[PDB]
Amino acid sequence: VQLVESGGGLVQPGGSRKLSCSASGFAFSSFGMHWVRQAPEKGLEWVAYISSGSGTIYYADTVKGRFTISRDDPKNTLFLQMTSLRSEDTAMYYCVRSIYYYGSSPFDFWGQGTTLTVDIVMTQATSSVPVTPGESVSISCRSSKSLLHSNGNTYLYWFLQRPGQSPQLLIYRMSNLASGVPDRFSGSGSGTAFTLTISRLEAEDVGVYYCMQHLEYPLTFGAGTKL
Amino acid sequence: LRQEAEQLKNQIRDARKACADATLSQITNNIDPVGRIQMRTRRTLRGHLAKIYAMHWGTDSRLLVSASQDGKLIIWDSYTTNKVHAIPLRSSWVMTCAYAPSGNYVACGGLDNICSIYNLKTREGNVRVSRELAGHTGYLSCCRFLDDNQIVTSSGDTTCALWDIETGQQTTTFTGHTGDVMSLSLAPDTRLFVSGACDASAKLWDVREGMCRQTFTGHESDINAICFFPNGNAFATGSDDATCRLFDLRADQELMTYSHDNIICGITSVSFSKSGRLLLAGYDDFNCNVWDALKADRAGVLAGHDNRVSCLGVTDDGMAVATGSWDSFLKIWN
Amino acid sequence: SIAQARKLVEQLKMEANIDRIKVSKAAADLMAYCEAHAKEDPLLTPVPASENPFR
Amino acid sequence: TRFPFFSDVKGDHRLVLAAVETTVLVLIFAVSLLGNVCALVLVARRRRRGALVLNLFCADLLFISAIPLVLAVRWTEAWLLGPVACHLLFYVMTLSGSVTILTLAAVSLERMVCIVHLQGRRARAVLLALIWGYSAVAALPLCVFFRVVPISICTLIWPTIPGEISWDVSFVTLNFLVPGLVIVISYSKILQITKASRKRLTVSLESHQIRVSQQDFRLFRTLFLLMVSFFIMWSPIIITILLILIQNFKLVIWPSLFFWVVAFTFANSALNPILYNMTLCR
Amino acid sequence: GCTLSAEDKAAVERSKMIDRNLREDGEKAAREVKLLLLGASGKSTIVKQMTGIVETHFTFKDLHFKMFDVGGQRSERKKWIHCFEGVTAIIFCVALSDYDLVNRMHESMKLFDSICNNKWFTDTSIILFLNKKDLFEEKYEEAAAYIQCQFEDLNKRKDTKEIYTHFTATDTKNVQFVFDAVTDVIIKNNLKDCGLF
Ligand SMILES: CC/C=C\C/C=C\C/C=C\C/C=C\C/C=C\CCCC(=O)O
Repeated sequence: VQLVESGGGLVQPGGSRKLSCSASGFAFSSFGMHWVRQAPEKGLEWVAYISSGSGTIYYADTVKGRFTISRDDPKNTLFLQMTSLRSEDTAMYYCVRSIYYYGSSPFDFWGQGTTLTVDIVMTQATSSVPVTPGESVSISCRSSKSLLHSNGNTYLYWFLQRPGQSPQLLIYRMSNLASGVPDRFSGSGSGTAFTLTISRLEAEDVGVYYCMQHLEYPLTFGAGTKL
Repeated sequence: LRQEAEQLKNQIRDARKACADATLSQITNNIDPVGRIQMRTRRTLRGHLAKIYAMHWGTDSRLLVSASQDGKLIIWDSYTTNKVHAIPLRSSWVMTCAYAPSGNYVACGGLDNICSIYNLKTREGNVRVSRELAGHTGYLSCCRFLDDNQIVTSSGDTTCALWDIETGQQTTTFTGHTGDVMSLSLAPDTRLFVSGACDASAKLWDVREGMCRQTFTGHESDINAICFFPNGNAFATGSDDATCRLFDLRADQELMTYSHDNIICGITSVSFSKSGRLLLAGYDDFNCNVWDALKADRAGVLAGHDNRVSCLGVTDDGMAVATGSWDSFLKIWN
Repeated sequence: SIAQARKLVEQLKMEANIDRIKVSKAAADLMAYCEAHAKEDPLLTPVPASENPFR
Repeated sequence: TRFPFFSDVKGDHRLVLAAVETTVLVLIFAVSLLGNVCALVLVARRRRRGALVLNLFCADLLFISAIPLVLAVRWTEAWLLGPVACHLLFYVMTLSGSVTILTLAAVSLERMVCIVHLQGRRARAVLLALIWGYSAVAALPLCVFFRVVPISICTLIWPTIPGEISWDVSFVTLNFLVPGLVIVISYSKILQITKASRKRLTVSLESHQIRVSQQDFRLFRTLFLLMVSFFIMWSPIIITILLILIQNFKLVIWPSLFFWVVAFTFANSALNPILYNMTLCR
Repeated sequence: GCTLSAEDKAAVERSKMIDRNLREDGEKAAREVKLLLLGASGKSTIVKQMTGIVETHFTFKDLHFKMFDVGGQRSERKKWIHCFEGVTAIIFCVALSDYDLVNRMHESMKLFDSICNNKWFTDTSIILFLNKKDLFEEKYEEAAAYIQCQFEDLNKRKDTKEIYTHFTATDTKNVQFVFDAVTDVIIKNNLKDCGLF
């Protein structure tokens, strides 16, 4: 399980540039793939999505029409075609794998990231918290509307981005804990207000925390809380 | 010589007859009958293209696994009738399937004398074989997970074996049957299990000690299905002579017989309800039957299928009943 | 054959060494479980359609 | 100089003459309705359990749907009902008959193709949608020019003489000769395949071979009957169409002839359930 | 449906892809010709030219054949023989050099009566093979016709199944005869499917 990305660099405005991600170590043909970009300022922005069988394709309502996403399952490579790049497209682009069935983790693995230089509202009032190791911390974020669907699923996700590192999934569907994550982390919430609780904070818990909704496209991220 | 064996078998019958003071016919007289109960096919599960012989409910009472002769294991959602997984089998001659209590593994076996364990939760996103069990001379007919890394298998070579998944070797071997072993059922506490054979007899085994505790007779035909009562102090038996009966572990007797003159076909699968007052039996005359299990009176018929019913199963919460058949269809009744 | 016969008679004697109880007590204990668990049976007692996941 | 379709001045013994027509029409309608409902419900099951005939069993039901209007028109002189009904009454019949013939030809073609390529849903679905799509485009000349001249007799009036005859030949060829040739060729190929395979197998072997004669006779009888049944009771309507064309161009047509032929063509909707779905014991 | 979430729609798409794969595998699995091999009896000689269940694969004129040998299953046949209900044909091997010895002929006819009149193989044809011919020549045509008719008459359901008989024809005939029988069975099967019978 390793995603290697390529295609970044410096491009003049009004041009075009193609990004490619080379999957390896898993069944790429049974995973949906997203693109999530990150500006130099702290924040995340979902870009596109392609289904497992290439039958469903979505875009955010900011780059739709000028961005094209495609995959080649024989070659295990994911492509993103970008045309007419504006000055607001300077971001760090990530590739995220996604599989959707009953009980799956849709945002478990993220790519190494490539750099390029050229709706439901999720708000995070907290921006930074000074704290020492061994003290429990609570990170909370609100939602524009209720995220609890009629089937009983609350589509909220939690990610941690350590400095100089790719984002990692911690909590999916606001209750369950992702694999490979210690049981210190815990997620909770009710409809609109949600909170993330960390107990026995260690030296590896420093970073920026984002909360993401998956109720309906487009997917929207939080502002980011630094620790 | 052999005279002692005959005397011991006669005296154990004499000791058995000294405890039968009241059968399960006069004890239950003031109890109210269940009455006529109707179940409708809430969901139909399409996708199999051959005969179905085995289906197993998941622990969460939502997921379900089924096997068929097309070399396919299918995992269903059963709420939105989706297909979570599709596992292709190396051998298309499979007659049993199992689901791990933790929900991480599934097992299958059949005429190939091989029990295969598949890992359902891998980082690669696909289901792959984790361990293959070999050592049975006869074809396997039933397999049930004891824990995350312990399974028990029943084969056609008159033997039952307890395996260890980590090393892939037989930990305990159970011998003493004189016929092909057909069905297995695990106790709720996972300390004992019963085994049905083609010698018209069933016997109770001990997982820890490894030896048979007691044996039960009474049938005159090969046993096809077995299952415990929810309390673990009783079990019901299905055979080809159109008779289902209930045995008591503590009493070491036969309590009641569930038979009727109109039925002449054999029983293929049996299953209890959550409370134990509803025994469901799949017959060979294309329809399931629902029994009172305490008054020996039929109380329902599941006649949706159009071929022989081969497998049955109720959920852990008792919300639904799933049945497979030879017409490649699974129906959820509620 | 003599070893098999000895093993069989020893196994049968061990099987014959277990004590038994009255069948009436076993039947009473069997029916008590059914009487005390009839409320939580969605098949014996139909569940309200609102709480039915198989609508 | 107008041909009175479904309309004649019977007079004489009006009660008996109309009573015979009413009895024939009612009996045919009832038996066709029963046969087709019980031959469609019993093919729904077959599509329910595993896997071009449902189209036939619906087309002939659409055919007999028109019987109630014909029975009403046979009474009370000529066309008391409004012009709106006249425009579509012959359209529905000319559509259902063409769909029936095309469905028979397609069933024969698929039966032949199944045993020259031994042993998708979208292909059959679009094929059925197409047969209807052509028959509905081809039977328009009946609805469009079907005016009602003032007693008033509802007679089709065609704008031009070449237009009158061109549609006639284009509707007899591509709707009776091509389907008939297709059905004959397909069933002849089926018989050829069966006979060749059985000669090839019987080159090597015994007194039960006379029992192979019974087996072969069966198929051959069935195929011959199913071949000539398409010609016995679909040819009279074609010969009456040309006879009308002949009398429009030029010397007589019996006044009630047309109604009786319509009745014999209406017998298709009753019969096709029997000859194409005869599985049941009784 | 408008009442689904995004993940539910993705799950439905996955289920549809699974359905498509199952159909595309069943379609390829419906072009296999399923043969069950039985005997008591020269089966090795029959398979020579071309543990549980045994198999064998071979191609003849673009047809892919599966054979199954059940000699390694030392259990009663009443429990697992229904698994083979649906095979294209059943090949039966009998050796003629057993008529005068102690009698394998009676055992062979008993096995034939048990398998040809079985409640599951009612519509399954039987390809019948007389294996031994050189050895049987020693101590003719009338006797061969007698044995053939005697083995032939056990068919109780004499209408729904045919019993093709060979006289193995030392080389290459064994395959061609099976090909002719399989083609005839498939042809007569389609007429049943289409109702042309
Ligand atoms: C090939 C199908 C032929 C007819 C369809 C089946 C039954 C309906 C029967 C007759 C159609 C109704 C009226 C006759 C239509 C045209 C005849 C007069 C037109 C003409 O030939 O000049």
